[PDB]
Amino acid sequence: MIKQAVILAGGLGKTMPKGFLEIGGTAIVEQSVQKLLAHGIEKIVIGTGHCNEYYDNLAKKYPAIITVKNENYANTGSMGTLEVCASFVNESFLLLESDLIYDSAGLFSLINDERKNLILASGATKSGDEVYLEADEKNCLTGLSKNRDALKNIFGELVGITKLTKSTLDKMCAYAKIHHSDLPKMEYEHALLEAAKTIPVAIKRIEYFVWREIDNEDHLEMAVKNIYPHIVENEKLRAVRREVLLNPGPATTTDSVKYAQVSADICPREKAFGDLMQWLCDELKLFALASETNPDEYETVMFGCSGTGADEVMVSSCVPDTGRLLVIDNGSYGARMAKIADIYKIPMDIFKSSTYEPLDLQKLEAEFATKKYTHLACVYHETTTGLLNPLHIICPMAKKYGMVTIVDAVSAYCGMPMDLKSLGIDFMASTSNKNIQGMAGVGFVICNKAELEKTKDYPMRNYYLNLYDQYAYFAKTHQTRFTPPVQTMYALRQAVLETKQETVQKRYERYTACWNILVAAIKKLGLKMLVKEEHQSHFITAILEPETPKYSFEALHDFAAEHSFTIYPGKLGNIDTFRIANIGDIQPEEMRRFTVKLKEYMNGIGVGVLEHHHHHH
Amino acid sequence: MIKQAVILAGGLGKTMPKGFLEIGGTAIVEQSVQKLLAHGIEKIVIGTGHCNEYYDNLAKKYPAIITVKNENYANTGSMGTLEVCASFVNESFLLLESDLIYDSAGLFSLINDERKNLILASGATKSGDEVYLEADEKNCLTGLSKNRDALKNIFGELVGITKLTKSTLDKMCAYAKIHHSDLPKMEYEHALLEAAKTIPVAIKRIEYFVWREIDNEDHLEMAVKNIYPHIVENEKLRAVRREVLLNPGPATTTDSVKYAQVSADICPREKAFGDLMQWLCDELKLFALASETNPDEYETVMFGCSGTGADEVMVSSCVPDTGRLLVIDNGSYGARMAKIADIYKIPMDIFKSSTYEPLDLQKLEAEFATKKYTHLACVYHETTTGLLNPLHIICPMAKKYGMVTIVDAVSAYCGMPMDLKSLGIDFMASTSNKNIQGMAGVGFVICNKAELEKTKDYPMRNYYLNLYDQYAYFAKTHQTRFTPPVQTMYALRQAVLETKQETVQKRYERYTACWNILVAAIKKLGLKMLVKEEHQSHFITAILEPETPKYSFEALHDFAAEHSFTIYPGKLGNIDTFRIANIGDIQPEEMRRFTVKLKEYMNGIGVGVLEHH
Ligand SMILES: [Mg+2]
Ligand SMILES: [Mg+2]
Ligand code: NI
Repeated sequence: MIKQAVILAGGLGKTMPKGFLEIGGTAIVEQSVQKLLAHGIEKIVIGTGHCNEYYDNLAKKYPAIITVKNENYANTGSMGTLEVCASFVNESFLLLESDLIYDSAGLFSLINDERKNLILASGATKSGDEVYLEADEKNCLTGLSKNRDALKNIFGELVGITKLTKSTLDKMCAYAKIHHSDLPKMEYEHALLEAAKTIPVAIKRIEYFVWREIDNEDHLEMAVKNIYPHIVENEKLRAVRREVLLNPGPATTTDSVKYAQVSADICPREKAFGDLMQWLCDELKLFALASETNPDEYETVMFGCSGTGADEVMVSSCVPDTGRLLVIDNGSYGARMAKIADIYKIPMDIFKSSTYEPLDLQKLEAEFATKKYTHLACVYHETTTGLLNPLHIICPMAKKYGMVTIVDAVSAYCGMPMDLKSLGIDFMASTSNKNIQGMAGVGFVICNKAELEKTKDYPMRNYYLNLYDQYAYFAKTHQTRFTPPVQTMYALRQAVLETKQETVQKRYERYTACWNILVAAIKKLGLKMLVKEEHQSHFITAILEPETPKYSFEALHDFAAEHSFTIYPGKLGNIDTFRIANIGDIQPEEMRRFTVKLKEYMNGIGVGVLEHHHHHH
Repeated sequence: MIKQAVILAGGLGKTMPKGFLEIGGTAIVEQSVQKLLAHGIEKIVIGTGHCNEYYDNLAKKYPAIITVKNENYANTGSMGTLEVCASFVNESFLLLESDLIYDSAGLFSLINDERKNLILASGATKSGDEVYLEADEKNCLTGLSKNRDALKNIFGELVGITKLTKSTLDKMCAYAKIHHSDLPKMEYEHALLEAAKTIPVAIKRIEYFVWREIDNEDHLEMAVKNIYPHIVENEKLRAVRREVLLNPGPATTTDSVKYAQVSADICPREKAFGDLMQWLCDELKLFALASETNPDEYETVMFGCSGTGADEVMVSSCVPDTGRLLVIDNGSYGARMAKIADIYKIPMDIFKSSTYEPLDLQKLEAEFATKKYTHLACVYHETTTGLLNPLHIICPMAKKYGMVTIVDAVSAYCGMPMDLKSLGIDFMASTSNKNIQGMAGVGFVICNKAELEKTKDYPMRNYYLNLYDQYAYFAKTHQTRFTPPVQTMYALRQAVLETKQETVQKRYERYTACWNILVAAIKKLGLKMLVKEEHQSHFITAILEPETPKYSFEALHDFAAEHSFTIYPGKLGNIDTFRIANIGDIQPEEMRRFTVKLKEYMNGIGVGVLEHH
């Protein structure tokens, strides 16, 4: 696993950086950034020079980009840009030139090779400036030249994508500093060749690797006609069938998240995996904390689990027999929390309320005021109807009466901004397969650390789902208690990375745009929403089923499915409904195509239309 | 998801079918079979003709193969072989010719394309006799010829791998029947073109797809010299770094199981996924039942869970307050079952015994005879030391005294033949990341159905891990209570398929061969095994650490990891040990390489003979 990458973009061409020449509508260096992020890169250091503003503006779209300018770019070569970048590199890394177009498989190849220092090379490209590599019995670099008559053998041609350790970069930089006066325009290939004399730098030769440098006009124009369609074909060969899921459970994911599950087998006890788990714990909690909130006041505890499993974790680990829990039940998640508390014989009372209209906050405060209750359990967003409870009022108020707050945010977390501190939330549960847009398998609880340890002496009500034992064992040892869903957690790492890329606020805006399109269509058709828009989460909408016998949920479902849309049925006993969610990787235009299909069906069964009769004496 | 495939192998070229020409050491049809299985194919129908005995022998190595002979293969074309096969095809399927070598990505492409009828085509191959396809603006098939003069356009060249619906095959066979007399040597390409006039058959053109048919003498060696290395390069571009894990946890898996996680997003409530889960239950229970025992007497209940989760499911769902549970504890799994029973306040007693020596079966029988206990909970294989408890004696004996049997087989199931009926096991737990060689995430309990049903009215001790609620909800509705680990379960399906390919008996023999290599090396090194060989499972071995201060677990571990081997520490406080497992996709040659590395380290610290002056 490579976490960091360096893009060299100091040198000159146009009135443009060559990385910003556009193919298929997007600048080529931006496509390089996208492929790198797709393979799990966390930090991309771009060494800029001529026309730096372009890269500085591109960095505003990708938080992973750090632009570092080589101010002496006109008097130096690529190694100067590299040394300028090198202070920002902490680990093994990928080194790329900005003018490349390449099959992303190369990345996958370089990352999946054991050899720590590894140059990517191709077969005969019969291009213009070829960089030829000379290799030994162990396919390690022995020579490098742009003239074939200078090398004892020719193993391949330099692509411009190389995997290097921080130590190799240190040697390259030391050799560069020693020669700043004699060789001020040294290329990085030279420094790597010299470093290869004391450090084995292997070459991985992909004979038919598809790639091209876009520096000139010849390669620029031959790439659009021959090389780039080849790259697009190769990359789409790995594309997965896109199903647009309109259910609030596992939704549509990006293919990069899908492939994050594909990784080397690892023993979960190893320090690398414990590091992955610590990283996940640290990163997941920040999606539920404002920047102003100290992340150290909170912890994350993960389980191989569904979201309801994390709810059971909270309910069965946070309420001692000494206390009494008040459970708010205005939906199926709250009812499930009540049932869990009941099964465990937890001292509890239930506050039942409507599934599609807001809670009576004054009756809620009246019940808070009795001071009977030590703990409050409630739900932020009930997917049964899409009602959004005002926990920013409910939970601080419960805090005012001395209660500990336990919250289901399984279908709210990462879909909307949250700050547990100002929200007055001590324990918050969520899962990996909802608005974080990962794969199902990991449930987790973000805890106020003080409230979490006050749990330390509670008698255990269970084993696998006990919050404090799970947290403490990984605090003592760098390991989890039992085997975690390793591949699910790799996928979750990439989902977290892409959440940091998209931002929670802009993810909310995307969900809301899809919701707006759907609601506009619902209004245009005369269909009725159960929850008024003021109180709706923009994540799922419950729609009243038409009373006509011509309507069938199965018919609408199969019709939508024939066009790659998966709609969700209703769950209420009181009211016949169907549900449309818009989370996951759904795009607004996909919601409009579905909306066109929905209008087609509803008109076809007589909704929004006059019923014309054609009989006549 | 494509479950079926047809390979046409009727005509001749030598004294063997062309599919059995060998490149890279393996017959090309065997490579095709392996690539198909790797992509999740469950049934391969091979239409045979000349020298069918070769394919009949190949079917002995691959349970997925059904060989059906075109008895009139000398008087028919490829469509006759197809008609012979067509009665054995029930769903959408892949149609492949036997003399093909191809980039396996094509399979992945055809399976992941939404279009139901789909011809795979390549760019200009510049070979002999090429089949050119003429397509409309949709890229749908309108023409087919080996003369470019006859086609209004040239969209690509037919590869010989096609995805088809059962209805399209019905149309081709109907058109074939009426023309058995005039056109007895009809090719399948012709019947497909005829069906394509009334059914849209799309063409997917991978312009640079690497493939060749091995038909003449020219192409065979043009392929060994140029095409086949290209295919190998392309496929290794997708290869995952192979780490050989010697821990009993998640071990080394096949890349096919890894990539089975990559699938179209699906809502778990959809009927296709409920069918996948029903299939998983039905197939998973068979790995713990002999052929003679009725699978209807048993059920499988799955949870998003580790193995300890399944243990907790069993103990917290199978023992009522009215009864009394005896837990055998000769290892960490038994201690964990005891701890769970205690946390849930189960009326329970502990039978403690040595972690590395066999249970005293007579003292145990004496405790059974007390008639104090309604339930017995025990472990088949303790990875703490590799001790294998004689459950074939213990559990039938417990049944003889009227007890309900609860068994941890987390590290035994699918590593050795098991039959719950003759073993007297009522509830058996296991996981997805051990001997089945899948990915972690799914725990499951195989239950005697009658004993499972007497659980129906026990008060629930929990919710997520309650056995009967989980089972009943999926019995009633075709759905699970909560969101299951969908992708882990696709990986588990592929793992089940590969277990059916290998068979549990031969997997046991593979594990035991690795264990034999390791034990021979241990003996040659003078190291001591804590458990006697007759009570060892053969899946993991606990080895006493050398007394020399030159030894460090840290050093041995880093040295092994430096060569892609992951060794496991010991678990006892009483005796300092390290552990070597040999499960997962481990191959004997990899075990032999590890033994050489182990010898190197151990010699470097002095476990060789000492003779000097
Ligand atoms: Mg350049
Ligand atoms: Mg053929
Ligand atoms: Ni009328």
